[PDB]
Amino acid sequence: RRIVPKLATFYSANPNHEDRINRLERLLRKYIKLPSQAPWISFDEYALIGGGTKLKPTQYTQLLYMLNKLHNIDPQLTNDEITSELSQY
Amino acid sequence: PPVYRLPPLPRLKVKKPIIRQEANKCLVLMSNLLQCWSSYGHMSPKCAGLVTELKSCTSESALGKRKSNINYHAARLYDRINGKPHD
Amino acid sequence: PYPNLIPSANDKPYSSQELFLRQLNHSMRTAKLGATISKVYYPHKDIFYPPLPENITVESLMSAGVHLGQSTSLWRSSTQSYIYGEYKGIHIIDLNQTLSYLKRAAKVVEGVSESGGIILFLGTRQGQKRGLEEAAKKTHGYYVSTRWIPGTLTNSTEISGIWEKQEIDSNDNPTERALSPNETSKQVKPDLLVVLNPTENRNALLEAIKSRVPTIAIIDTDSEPSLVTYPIPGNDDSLRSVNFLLGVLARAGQRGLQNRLARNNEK
Amino acid sequence: TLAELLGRSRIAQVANNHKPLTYTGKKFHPTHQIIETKPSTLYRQEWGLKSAIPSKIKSRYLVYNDLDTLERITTFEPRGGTQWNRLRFQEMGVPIVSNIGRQNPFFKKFNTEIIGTGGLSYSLPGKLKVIQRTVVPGRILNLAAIGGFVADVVFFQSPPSSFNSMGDFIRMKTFLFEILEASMEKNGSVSMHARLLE
Amino acid sequence: IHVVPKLPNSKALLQNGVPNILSSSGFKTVWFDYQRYLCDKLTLATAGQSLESYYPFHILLKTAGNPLQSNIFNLASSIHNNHLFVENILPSAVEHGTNSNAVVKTEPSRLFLSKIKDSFNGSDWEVVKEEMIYRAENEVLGQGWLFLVENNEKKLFILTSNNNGTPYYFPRNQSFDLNSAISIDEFATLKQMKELIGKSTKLNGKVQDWTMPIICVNLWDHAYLHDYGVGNRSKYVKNVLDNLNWSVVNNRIFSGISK
Amino acid sequence: MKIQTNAVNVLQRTSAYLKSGLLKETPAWYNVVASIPPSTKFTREPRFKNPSNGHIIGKLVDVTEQPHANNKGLYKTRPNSSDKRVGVKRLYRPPKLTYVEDRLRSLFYKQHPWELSRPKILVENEIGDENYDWSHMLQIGRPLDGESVIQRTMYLIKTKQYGDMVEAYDHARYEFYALRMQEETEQQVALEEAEMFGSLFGVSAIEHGIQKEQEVLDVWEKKVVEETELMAARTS
Amino acid sequence: LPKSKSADVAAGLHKQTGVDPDYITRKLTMKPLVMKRVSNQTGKGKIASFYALVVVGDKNGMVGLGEGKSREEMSKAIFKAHWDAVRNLKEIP
Amino acid sequence: KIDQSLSKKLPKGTIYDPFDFSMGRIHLDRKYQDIMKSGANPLEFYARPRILSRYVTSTGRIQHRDITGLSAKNQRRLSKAIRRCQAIGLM
Repeated sequence: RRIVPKLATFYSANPNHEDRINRLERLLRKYIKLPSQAPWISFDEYALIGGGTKLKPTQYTQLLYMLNKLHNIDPQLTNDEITSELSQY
Repeated sequence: PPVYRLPPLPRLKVKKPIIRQEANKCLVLMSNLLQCWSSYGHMSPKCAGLVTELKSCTSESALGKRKSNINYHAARLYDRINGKPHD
Repeated sequence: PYPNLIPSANDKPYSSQELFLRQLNHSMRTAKLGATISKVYYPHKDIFYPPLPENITVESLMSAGVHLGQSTSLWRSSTQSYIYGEYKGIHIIDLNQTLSYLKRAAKVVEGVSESGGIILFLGTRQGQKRGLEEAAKKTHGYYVSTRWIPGTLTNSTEISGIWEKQEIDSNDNPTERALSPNETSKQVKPDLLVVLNPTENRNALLEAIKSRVPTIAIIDTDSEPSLVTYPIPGNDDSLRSVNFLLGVLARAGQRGLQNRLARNNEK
Repeated sequence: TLAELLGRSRIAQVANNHKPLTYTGKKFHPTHQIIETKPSTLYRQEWGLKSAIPSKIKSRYLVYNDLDTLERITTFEPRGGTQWNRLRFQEMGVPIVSNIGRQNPFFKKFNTEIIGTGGLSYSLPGKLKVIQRTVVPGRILNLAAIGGFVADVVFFQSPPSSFNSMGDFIRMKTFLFEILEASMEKNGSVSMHARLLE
Repeated sequence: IHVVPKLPNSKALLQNGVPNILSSSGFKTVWFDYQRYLCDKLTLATAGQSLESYYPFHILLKTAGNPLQSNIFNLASSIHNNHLFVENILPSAVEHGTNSNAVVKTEPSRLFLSKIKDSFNGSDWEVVKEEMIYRAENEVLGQGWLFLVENNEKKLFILTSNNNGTPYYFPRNQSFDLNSAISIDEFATLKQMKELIGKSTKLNGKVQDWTMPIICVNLWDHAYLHDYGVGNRSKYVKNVLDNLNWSVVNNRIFSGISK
Repeated sequence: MKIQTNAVNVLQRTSAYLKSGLLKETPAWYNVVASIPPSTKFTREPRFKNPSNGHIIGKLVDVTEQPHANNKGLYKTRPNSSDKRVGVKRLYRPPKLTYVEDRLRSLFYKQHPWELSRPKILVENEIGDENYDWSHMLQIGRPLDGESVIQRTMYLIKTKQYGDMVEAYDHARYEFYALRMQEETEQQVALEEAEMFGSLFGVSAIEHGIQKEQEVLDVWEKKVVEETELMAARTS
Repeated sequence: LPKSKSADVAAGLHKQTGVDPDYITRKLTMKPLVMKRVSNQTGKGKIASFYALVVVGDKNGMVGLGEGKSREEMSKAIFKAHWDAVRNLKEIP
Repeated sequence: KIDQSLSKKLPKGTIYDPFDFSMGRIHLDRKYQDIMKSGANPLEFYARPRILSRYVTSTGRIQHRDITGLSAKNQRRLSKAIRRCQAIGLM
């Protein structure tokens, strides 16, 4: 066996946050064609799961942007996978 | 013809980048009084049609009124614009 | 795959929530079989279906822009050996050499990947966030898209001990076993740090040299062909180029990864 | 050969030109060749130049003079758009006398002078689209810019009220003009005549 | 460059062909020459032009405005229409079982039965077959195609496709024969269209009409003049309309759900 | 920087640690950079011939290799200044890739500036599969451009169908015009015909030419609303 | 649940650089060379410090000169210096 | 009726653009706004006080090579011709 980092972003500055963003980005690409037509976790709340002390405002704003756009997908066309990913936040 | 490369500098910021804001609008108003008081005497029979303006300029605030973002533009586009040799 | 669907009904005019699914069926199925554009490069390519190390050619590089160099005004003289001549104030690279350099480079990745190698492709110019991510996707390698936290390698047990480490097997199967505090608290050195924009990531290059870690980069007509183990003459600027070169290295890595995950099957 | 490859390179297919990217001088003929990019490359931020074009650019058409320069950037103006003017000449459908076309329709060792239509026209002069042309709307300068080409406005009688109606927005107002005709002075300049329908 | 798409088991077509419809011949002056001629003509038009990276069907739609590009567009549509045409006239025999397919062709599919019923007000599809011939004979003065067309109004109607009209973009279906003077009532449709599209694209949006075509029958000279003949223009339509592989038509109707 | 040592010398460095005890387990990569040793020479290798103009870089005209008094009616015998100015840097100096075709390119574009205005597919697609028979100024894949005219004049000067470069180019220049002339008619035909065959058009070249222009007028009109007026107060 | 100076010096680098602990604690000798007391004129009072060059090497074929510095204790800087040297070991031909 | 500083008047000869018809453009232009300069021994005009009268701040003053912008040699010979003309009665 081998001891190895879990996240592919491990070596980056804030790896956990980057990983979290990547899943949302993947979802957006997948459902990029789906037509578009609030209570998101706080910065501090996000930090505890995300980067912690290494979480920056810009990163949080980006995360919010990613979530909001995904949420905006017309409720009728939305998927189960998307909703599961958004459930966290 | 045109050509004037510079020598490397700590940074190419700008001094007080002058954005320009009109002179205390009041300062112009008070000035015109003394630009129509020198002649015609104090409270000129004409300045009635002037002090009318310097009134509220004071009132609540005797001084009716008691930026730029080029330094970062410079800080970010100098290590690129400066034609430094390689390294 | 449409749980939220209410097939309009009978007289209801085509529901505009599913009308689109008709266009989706109109695509994957009928699509445009009548006339199909061929012999045409797409930015979609390279990053996904790349040339195997042996399939490369000078023309493929010239097309991908792995030749156009920096200006005949910013040339670190340290490459009169990799330059092929000047054109339009640009120093065209001797791609003939680039090929030899890319050939060898790819070889290192495959061999490294065939040895549980920990590759960590690094690039910071805008656009590589995907090409790189996808590059490590294939070789089960690791990647960094933003700026390289100075200290990642040397000052590791400080910059990178918060992140967790997973015990992987020879088929890269998470062992799903506990890693002791001290065990998970040490150094996870990379065994082949690929750099895609050497011009401005030395902090990593210099660190790896002092980290006894082999490096592989994409030198230009300005980058110094010396701070790296395997220099690969190329064009650092354009991303089609980098994505071509990275792609070749990526697939070289994949083949090894494949060959390695195959020995395990024998037993 | 390395050179053979470059000798056919699209980069070299485009000739060099250091003409200013502002050219305050009166303009008649284009100065540089616009570089067209498939929307794909635009998202890939690829333009085939020495350095990638900044995402700030959202056009698919740009003009470049220096693949790259000392300032470590490529000198390009994303405002390359002649594609519109010339096409509008086709939208205007009017041919150029081109002096006399002895033998060859454009006639003329090197045809540097009197180059010809200048790629502004490759159609038989006479055709029936002329049917009184197609009264193309133009922006009266006082002269009227029709399809990006100024044409002197002419009328049966001078209509001051028409100019008064647009006031100082004479150029802002666009009036259909039965183009009388156009011509390419040897300096590659098109001179045309308009028909103010007022 | 583009590549004329290989026909299912063209092996037979090379000397054999589509039963009844045509032996070899035909496609020799169509798929294996006409199609290429304009496929190349487009590939030659696409040269140096983004319009190419994308399938010409995408271009066909793309080349909607800027009518100055119509030259390429008309040809483009013809390219698209023809393959749809070949698909309708595709023998597309089923494989496996080794023995030659027994052509148990599913005729008017179940869904198709109701589709036409509503489309032509409780009328039989086969009834439409000759009605179609009636329409085509009285809706063409030269070149064109025939086209069953499903609409957002699920009326699976049929459109008077001409020369190389856009079976999708209503504003460019090429139905009115501007050459043959039309009754003021068609002009009313013209007036509407002038207004209808005038405001649709007015917000950067060519009428988003999901007018999806269904059954294509080329009416170009190559279609009939090439072999069947002149007065046989209708007669050629006859055998074609007599039998159409439904597998494709079955999959030319948004009949089910997906994601 | 300066040709560094601790970059291409990692195996040498690790080997030592591996033989002593500073390391216990070899860095996996160890073997790879052994199998594929790192090019260490960083020599400014010299050049001998220009890859393009076929010129030679490395010769001197010994005087004996000459006997005709120069145009300047004069038999030169003693070697001249430049002819003794050690030109070693020239060998290392990368030579200019001069191409007469490039001159023809500029020449054609100067004579036909609208060709530059014409969109060109500078983006090069797999240049490998591009063998093109250029006896005709048209090719499948490659679009029409002044570049085609240039690659065309080559046959007429290589195959020698015509004579000198000037005459050759012109022969194809008229060849180009024709293709362009026919295209112009084709362009109009699409519309005219389509125009006279059930065709509606949302916006034409004249329409973008007016809408965008009128849009601009929105800004200018509002702008002068401040400038002209502000001056009245600025001067009254 | 949780030369000796050298034992730590090594452990830290083991957890960090990857050098093997045993080699550092049993097959090296740190012999200080210069142990001075430099100082800085901070405004908050002349501050002193302890520069130290402690050469550690295996008397077989590997030497490394490491420097160091503290403001608390000279031995503290020596520990740091053992570190900078075990870190900078180099084979002497 | 309108002020000058707000209305480009491209001649018909040119190619007007949608932007070209804008104020931005006007500002832009402003920002980017000679037989001696041709190559005639400027000194030969040691007399002709007419020709030399040109490159002169109209105050018996020659101009720094920021305005004149004539070739170093051309400007220095022009300056010498002006100085020589001072000696040659006229100017």
